[PDB]
Amino acid sequence: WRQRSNTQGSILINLLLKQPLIPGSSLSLCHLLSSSSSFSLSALREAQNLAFTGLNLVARNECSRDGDPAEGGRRAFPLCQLPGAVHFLPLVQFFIGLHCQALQDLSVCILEGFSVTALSILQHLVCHSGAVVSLLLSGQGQHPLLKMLLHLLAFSSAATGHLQASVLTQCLKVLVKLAENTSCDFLPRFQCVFQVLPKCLSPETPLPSVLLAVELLSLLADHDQLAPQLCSHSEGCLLLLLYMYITSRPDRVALETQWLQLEQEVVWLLAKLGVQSCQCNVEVVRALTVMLHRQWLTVRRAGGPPRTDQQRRTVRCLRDTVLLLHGLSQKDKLFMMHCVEVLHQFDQVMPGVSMLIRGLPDVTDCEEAALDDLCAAETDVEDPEVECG
Amino acid sequence: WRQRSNTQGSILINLLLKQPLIPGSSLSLCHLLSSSSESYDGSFSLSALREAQNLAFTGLNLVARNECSR
Amino acid sequence: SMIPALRELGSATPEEYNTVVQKPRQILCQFIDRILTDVNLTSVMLLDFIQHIMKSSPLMFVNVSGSHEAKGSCIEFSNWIITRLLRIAATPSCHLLHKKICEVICSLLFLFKSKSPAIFGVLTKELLQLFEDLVYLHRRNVMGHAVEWPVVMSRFLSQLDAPLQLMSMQNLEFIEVTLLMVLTRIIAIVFFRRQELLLWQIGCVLLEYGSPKIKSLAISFLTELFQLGGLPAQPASTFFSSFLELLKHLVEMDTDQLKLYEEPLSKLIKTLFPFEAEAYRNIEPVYLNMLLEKLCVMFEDGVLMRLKSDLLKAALCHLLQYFLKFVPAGYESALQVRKVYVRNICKALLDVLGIEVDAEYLLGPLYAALKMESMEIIEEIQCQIKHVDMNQKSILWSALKQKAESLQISLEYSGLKNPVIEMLEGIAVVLQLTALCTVHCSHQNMSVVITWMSLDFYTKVLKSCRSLLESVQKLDLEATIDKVVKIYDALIYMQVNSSFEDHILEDLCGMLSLPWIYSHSDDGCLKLTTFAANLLTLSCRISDSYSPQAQSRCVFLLTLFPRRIFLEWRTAVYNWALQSSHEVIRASCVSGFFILLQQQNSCNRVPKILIDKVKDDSDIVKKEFASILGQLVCTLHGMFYLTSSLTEPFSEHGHVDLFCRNLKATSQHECSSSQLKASVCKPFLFLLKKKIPSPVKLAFIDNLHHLCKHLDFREDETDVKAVLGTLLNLMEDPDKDVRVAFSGNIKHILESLDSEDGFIKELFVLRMKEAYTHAQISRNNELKDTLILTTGDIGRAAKGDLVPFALLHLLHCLLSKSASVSGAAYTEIRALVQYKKPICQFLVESLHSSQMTA
Repeated sequence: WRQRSNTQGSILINLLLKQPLIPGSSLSLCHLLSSSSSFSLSALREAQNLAFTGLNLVARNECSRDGDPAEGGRRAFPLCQLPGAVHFLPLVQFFIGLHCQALQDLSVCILEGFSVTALSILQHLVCHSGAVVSLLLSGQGQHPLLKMLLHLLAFSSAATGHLQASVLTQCLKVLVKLAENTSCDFLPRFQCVFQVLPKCLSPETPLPSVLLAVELLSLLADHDQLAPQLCSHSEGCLLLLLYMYITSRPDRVALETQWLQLEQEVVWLLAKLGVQSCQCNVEVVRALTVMLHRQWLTVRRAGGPPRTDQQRRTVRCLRDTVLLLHGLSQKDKLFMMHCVEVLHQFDQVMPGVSMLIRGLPDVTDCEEAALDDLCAAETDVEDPEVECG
Repeated sequence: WRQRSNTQGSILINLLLKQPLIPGSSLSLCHLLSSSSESYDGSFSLSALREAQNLAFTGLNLVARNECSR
Repeated sequence: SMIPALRELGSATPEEYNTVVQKPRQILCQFIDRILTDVNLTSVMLLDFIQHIMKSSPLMFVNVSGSHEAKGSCIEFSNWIITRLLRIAATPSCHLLHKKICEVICSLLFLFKSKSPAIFGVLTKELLQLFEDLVYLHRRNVMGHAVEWPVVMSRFLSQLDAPLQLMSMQNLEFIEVTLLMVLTRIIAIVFFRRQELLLWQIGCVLLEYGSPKIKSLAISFLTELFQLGGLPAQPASTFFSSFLELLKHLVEMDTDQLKLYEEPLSKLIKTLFPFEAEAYRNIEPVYLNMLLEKLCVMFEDGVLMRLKSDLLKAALCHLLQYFLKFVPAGYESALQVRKVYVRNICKALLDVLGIEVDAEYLLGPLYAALKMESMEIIEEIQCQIKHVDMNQKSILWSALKQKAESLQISLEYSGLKNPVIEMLEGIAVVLQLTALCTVHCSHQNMSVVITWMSLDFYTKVLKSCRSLLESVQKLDLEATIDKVVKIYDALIYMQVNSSFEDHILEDLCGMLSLPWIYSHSDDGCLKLTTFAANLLTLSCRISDSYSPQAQSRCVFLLTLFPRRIFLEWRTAVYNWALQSSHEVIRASCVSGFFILLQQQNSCNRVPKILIDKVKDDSDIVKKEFASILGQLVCTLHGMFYLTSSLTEPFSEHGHVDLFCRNLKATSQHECSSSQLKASVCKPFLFLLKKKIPSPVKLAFIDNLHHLCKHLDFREDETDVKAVLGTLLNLMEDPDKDVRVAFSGNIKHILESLDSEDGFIKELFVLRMKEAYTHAQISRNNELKDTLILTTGDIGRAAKGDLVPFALLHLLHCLLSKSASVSGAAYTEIRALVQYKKPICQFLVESLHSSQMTA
């Protein structure tokens, strides 16, 4: 390790100095750092100077040097401390607060655009920067930028308009990344963001934001306390809303591949909840069977192997959804009654995905057994032959 | 010799970075790289300024990444 | 074994299940102690017995109820078994036993995840922690910290027990390799979007350090991880740096090391840079720029020349292509910087072009860059049809022209320079790229036309072809023939674009017929042929050089020959092709006669001679004839004007050569008249095999999709009966995929039918009835599913009465309410968007059947 990964010690110093991380709008993190135009608007330039000092330090700062041995902790890929990166955060707070202030008001759309660019800057900072994550975790006047992300997310959750919509997505990216770098302990602190999430779960909410949200909900669910949060209300899980978004396919604009991505994400979430150590449950099985049905139909029609990447993802999600179904089946019989209303679509899809799985080298003994448990569909009601044709 | 060279390259990035390039001078390097463009204009299109600006951004990231040959 | 103990395992209460397991668990622990306890490749018998017990007594390994106590006890016992397995694995000598141990342990873990998802999660967390500790030990060894070669490294410790031995740093690498194999097996179960970072960390660290072969296995694990869930940004920087380091190292690698890392290295190159669109977004922009920079360095290094593995050179070319085509300029880096790095890569590519083992590797990327320059020229035209020379237009193109003129000049200059097979291969790659650009470069091909090589350069190339016709002592005669074939195919594509010269066309036909000329010299067209006269002597030599597959390529090129020139020589060449002495020769003969026949005369049904050869030529020949038949039907009476697709060689069909072979010709007015002929369909049906042509049958359905649109629909009831028989056979085929393809084409056919003829509709309903009756006779769910898909395709058609008939079939399934069938009707209305009213009538039918029941 002669190279010592000095650039890895760099917190994407290039990623900071690039075109807008959000596509379009020419946010220009440099233009923001240098911009002439929340509170204490005067001395926004002093914050800018703090950020320039931070950029110089990040360029010169290699905490992740010679493999980042000083870096230590349970989290994987512990980002270099990059204490200089932290100085960037006051500036981000400035524009983020500008957007928050617009939200507080019941005109400046471009003002929100800089705010989105700043959300992106915070996104890059949470990534590859340990100090930023530690600070945001340490924080009630705790982690004021964290509260600003929460309040912004909320303002978008309702009456977002087109401007807030993208802000929802980017702030979700940040909230999730800050969580991933964070430890389990931090997750108790983000449970409040767990309070903000339901509005994003709504059917009106776009598909991308809710995909980021499913990933976030899982990362939180890693923590036990967030796990009880996974279904804070017995009558209606946030997972209940997630199943509804999965079935409803409400966002037409989303491409089918994006739906697939949300599908595998929810498969992962159902799995993570699967390892612990409602109206939401029966609905879960209904949604799982319909999703498996759509994917398995897509696979079935095609005799050709899944050469393209998305079909490969499709076969994989077919396998894993098979596993989730097998687990739900083993845990209880309630699935079958819950299965009843879509039971026909289920028993139709399951044999077909089962055989497509059967025709695989990669098969687990586990997944084959998961099918074996189920995959008992006669597929013949057996009526008289006369007058059917 | 690259590591000392890498320090030199980071130094180049920092000089590119400094908040005032000339003391008392409002404009800063990032201000140039991304600019309002308020205002040779006949020689230079605002789009021409924009493409050169992109070349500059790529260059700044490259210089930061680079190690000096020395 | 304690089979009564196994039975008691079932008999024992879930509460006493732990005690029941302890009894046979005792014998199993003793057996492990016999072999597992000692360090040491019977023991294979032990691991197989372990797997057999896992299959036989799933409860024994993990209590079904668990009870929250027996489950923990099983976790401990499995942890002890894993400890023994790791004790076996750590040693390099016993590593082979560990892999089968890998199989047994992984299977039992899958079994626990099935039965005990939570206990399996705990065990997997312990395994991941053990992996993290092994990676930490490797990092301490490599960084230079205390090696700590002996360590307990205890993980998944069990009180009941054994001790977890630590291997010496290298054997610890081996134990880590076994753990990596297990993790690769279990990747899908593990990934939770949180442990994902841990898996990425284990992989990235393993890439940074460890054995080059261990590094390769780690690359494979990282590839599997990248396919599922992408690459997280935090992992991304380190993985990209390791990939750059591996690219730099590729030159300085052992040939055995290169063999070890090639397949995984290529898999990573492909998955990380998928030729498919939208791959660019996945990798970070700066990371992609770094990939471009490392590629520039490799090109400066001449890694193509240094590389001793073709697949690795192939992957480097794949990266070049991904950067050329699938990565948008101005995303990975600024435009001008991309152009500069690409210019450098192209210069290195030409340097490799000078002397080449295989042209195809250099072919693709140069093709994409020429296409990019062609788009640039088109934009030049878009803004203020006068031809601009390609070589003058593009520095790379003029450079290629210089390299080609140099190769030809050297071949002319020296006999030893004349004997440079690689130089000829390079000239050939130049010619093929020239032909592909001439096909696709022109913006009007996409006003000004750019020819990288001028027709006079083509003529100097013709003189070079004559020099190649000069005997090479027969040492490389066959390979020289193959290279001449590639050059001839390039000239043939240029001709299909437009005949280079009529005497050039004659010389081309002569060179094409050269291999068989000695046998064909006593031919009516041949003796007359001027090329034949001078040719006969070399053909005396050429015949030996000619080979069966090369001869088939020659026959294909000859069919390519334009009809205007040497048409009778072409007919004789086809007749010799009718001979089909070589099976691949027979296939190329079919491919070529496909073009030759209609050009010759009497536009009409497929030649009876070709039909007979198709009757029984080969299974592969059957498939090729099926693929041809679709176009042959359109061109039976059509002028069949040659049509050249651009055919960008991203995945060139077959060899990059025979690209002229993969061409399509269409008549302008043939579309005007479908001119359906049943007997013509009858010969295709005679070609079709119920089971023998089954993939050929699928290809035949694929072509039928195109053929159907050109269907007259004026056939007599007998001929329409014949087409319906073809459709019913399409349904009957055993392959379920065959039937699904049949319905897919049936959609286009129903569109094709001039109208949903009431008699035609009745015949379709009758075919469906015969099928459903054969299904009930079969009592086969699979045939039922095939018929259900057929009804679904009919509904997707929703054509005239056929729409009511398909609604009736959906009602048939629904009244059948077959568990598979159910909801397919719901899709049926979806495929739909009076039929429903027939549905109510069928419901009345259901009421009558119920009354029959009671």
